[PDB]
Amino acid sequence: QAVLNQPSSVSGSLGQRVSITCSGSSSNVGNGYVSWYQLIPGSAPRTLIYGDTSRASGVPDRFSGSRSGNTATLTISSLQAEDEADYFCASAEDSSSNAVFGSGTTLTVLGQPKAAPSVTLFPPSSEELQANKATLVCLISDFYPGAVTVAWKADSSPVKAGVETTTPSKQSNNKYAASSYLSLTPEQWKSHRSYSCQVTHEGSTVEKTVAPTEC
Amino acid sequence: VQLQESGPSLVKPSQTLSLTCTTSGFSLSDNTVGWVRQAPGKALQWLGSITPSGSTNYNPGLKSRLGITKDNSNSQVSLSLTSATAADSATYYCTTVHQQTRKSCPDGWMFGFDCGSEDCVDDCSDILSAQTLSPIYTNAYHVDAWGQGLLVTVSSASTKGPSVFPLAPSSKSTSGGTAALGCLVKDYFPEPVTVSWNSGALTSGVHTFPAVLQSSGLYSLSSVVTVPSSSLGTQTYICNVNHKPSNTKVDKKVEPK
Repeated sequence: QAVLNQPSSVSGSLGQRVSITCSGSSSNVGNGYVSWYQLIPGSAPRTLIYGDTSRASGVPDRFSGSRSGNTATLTISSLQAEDEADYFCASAEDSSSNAVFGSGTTLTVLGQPKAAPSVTLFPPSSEELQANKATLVCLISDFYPGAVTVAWKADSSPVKAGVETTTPSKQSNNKYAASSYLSLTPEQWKSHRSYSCQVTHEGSTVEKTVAPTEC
Repeated sequence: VQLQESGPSLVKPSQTLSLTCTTSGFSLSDNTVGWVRQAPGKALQWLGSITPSGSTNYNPGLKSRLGITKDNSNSQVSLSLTSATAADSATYYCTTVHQQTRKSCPDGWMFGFDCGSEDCVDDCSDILSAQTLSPIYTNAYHVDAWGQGLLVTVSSASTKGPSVFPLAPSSKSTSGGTAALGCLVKDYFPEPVTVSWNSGALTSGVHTFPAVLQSSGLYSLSSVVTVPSSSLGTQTYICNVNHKPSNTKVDKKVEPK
């Protein structure tokens, strides 16, 4: 179960060129026949390169593979936003039918237009309230870069318990989205006059508020 | 071509995980099929394959626990792993492997064609009194087609179907001509759940967030869609939740306030 070595992450700007290295010994990469695969979240893995330099079907020309002894390199030229993914090299150790995969490389495509987030705060639904539960759902979408901080308030006093927040992730339009939850009891919900979701993004803070005495 | 994995999404510890891959479009007797997995946030791991002749290859560090079977008539490959631990929770992919045999001569030796042809010789100027050997065939492999994968969770906790609550748009959730609405998928185990809208007829402007593990030990997530605000009285919006670990599908109508 030897692990071929790749950099944990590389970077590159739109339209520029990026290279990803794959290190091995003389018995798995030195023999050659290295393949590369692309893994985009929500999709099945996609075979890019095989036999060191050959492209698979439907692979654009900007993807190219090469080898130089014990280190094979995958180069992606004119970088696009959809190229943000995980890339894995592979090779069979001494041609024993068993193959070893690389440690993996995460590609980041910089230079994308910055975008401020939109925030929506949903109070607990009537259905959830009828089930003796109360969850406030704060949805954040269409922002770049994918770095935000989320704070919860009750009557402007901070709240740190019962909060769950997802790490920002890519949307279909290459922008980022995140979600945050505040799980309360119906008694806690009816207690305070308002609850707030504060979203900080690049020197800006958007605050959305819900009140139990509303819709 | 098509490769579809199937099996239980939840396997209790120390039990035997078993998955089956149903194939179509290449005949299970011509091409070879392999199994690859990947733990969340880790690298791909080769588990093994089965050759068209029925021969099986396994990862050296897991051969004592693995097992692959074939059925050409039903076109189904089977994978088994005993003594399932929490480290075996991963996504398991069904793949088709393609080989490529390259012939070559030993180091220093040369072919008879490059100077009786197939044999490797020790001296080409003599090609008679020189030592003679057979060529060495070595094959390399690359994965051609990947299945969508099946998320398998190894846990002692029990399956639980999801509760679906609507995230309704109101006079404060709008953004001018567009309104955001969704549904909250609460308290399910194990992962994953799949959400769509109007039976896949509403794909523009949809996003489903990653799930979160709560303190109670259950998963929850949300799915949101942005629609024109003028349609909130004409168009009905239904979110279609799918939880294969419990064979549950939920259709929830999202009503505007």
